[PDB]
Amino acid sequence: NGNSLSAAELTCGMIMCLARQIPQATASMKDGKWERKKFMGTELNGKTLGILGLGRIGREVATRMQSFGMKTIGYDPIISPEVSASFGVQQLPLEEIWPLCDFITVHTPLLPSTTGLLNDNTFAQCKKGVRVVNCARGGIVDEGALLRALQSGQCAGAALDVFTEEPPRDRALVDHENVISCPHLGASTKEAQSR
Amino acid sequence: NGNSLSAAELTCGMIMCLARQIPQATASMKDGKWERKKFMGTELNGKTLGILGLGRIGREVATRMQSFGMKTIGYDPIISPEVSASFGVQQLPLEEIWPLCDFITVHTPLLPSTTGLLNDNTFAQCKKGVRVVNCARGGIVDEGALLRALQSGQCAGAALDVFTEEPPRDRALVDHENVISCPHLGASTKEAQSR
Ligand SMILES: COc1ccc(NC(C)=O)cc1Cl
Ligand SMILES: COc1ccc(NC(C)=O)cc1Cl
Repeated sequence: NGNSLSAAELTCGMIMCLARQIPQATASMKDGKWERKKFMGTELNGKTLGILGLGRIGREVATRMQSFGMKTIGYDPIISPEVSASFGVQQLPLEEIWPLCDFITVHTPLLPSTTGLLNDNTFAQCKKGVRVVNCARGGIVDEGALLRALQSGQCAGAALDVFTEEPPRDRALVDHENVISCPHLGASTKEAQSR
Repeated sequence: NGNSLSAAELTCGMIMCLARQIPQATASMKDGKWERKKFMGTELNGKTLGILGLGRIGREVATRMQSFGMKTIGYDPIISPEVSASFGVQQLPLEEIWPLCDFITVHTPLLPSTTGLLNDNTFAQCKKGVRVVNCARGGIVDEGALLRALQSGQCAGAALDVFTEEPPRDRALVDHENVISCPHLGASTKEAQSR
């Protein structure tokens, strides 16, 4: 709420970092390397962002990313399609979302209906090379399915602020070259903290 | 031109990385650490961004960062205040800009008049803790001055896509904990490349 904009801003940051591989490029530089061809990027303008959860944080993510020329589509079981239209998000059924997205970001609570929302089945419905963000709750994205998608190239990269266990005991995801991550920094701004 | 958006998008990524230290957090995580207090961030909303150079790239930066609630001010000796007003940037004299800015980004050519535009003299006029981006041309920001400002804390962080020498022979800046960097990735998208 107070921290809605902090979360939204981190999520936008992560989307940009996935598009241009800034964290990996920084590490490359700090290891004394100059690897231009290796970190060839993607432009956000004209790409489709899928937003799962169209509450406050999801809406703020949407309007920011609209300024980059992203097409914003999304899903929410409560919010009406005419309401979401009013902040620029085209609502569709979940099955329609997967195959259109170049980027997917999650903004839901952790519920039975949202645990493993992204899983082996839904990654198989995505465009090859999809990039995924989770700055919401650990477990919305099934961690084993994500790892398998990254290993096959079905998923070209992921950004994670949250994990099923924190700090994460399993290291496979964190350690993957196409994964960027933070130690649950979503609310961690001076402004969010000091009301 | 074709690559204007690619550059503007990298710039905005770098601003978000400075605000939340995403590259440093990723490196922390990959080294098996979980360092939440270390990577306490700043919210962009309400902060002032100074844009030096209000051509196509600077303007695209401005409208993206306006969506985050940044106040956008800037300087350009050639663009008229009425043109810049049309994309939401308050033009001011250079001497007025420095003290106001939480973030400064440069979007000029490399000319005698822009070489060391940010130097010991102009860092001294900045707000303590200013964060600086250069995704334009190596040398606009004086590299020794930038290093001195980082070491004193006058500058809280810097994002560099470009360097006076490429790759940079001097390593002090790259190696600093508060410097994020890329090997000149501004135009390196599939879209900029493949017209
Ligand atoms: C299955 O997807 C969902 C389930 C629940 C919510 N939101 C709340 C507050 O319950 C959002 C989504 Cl997208
Ligand atoms: C004194 O600073 C400048 C000098 C020149 C330019 N731009 C061009 C196109 O010449 C911009 C600045 Cl900010």
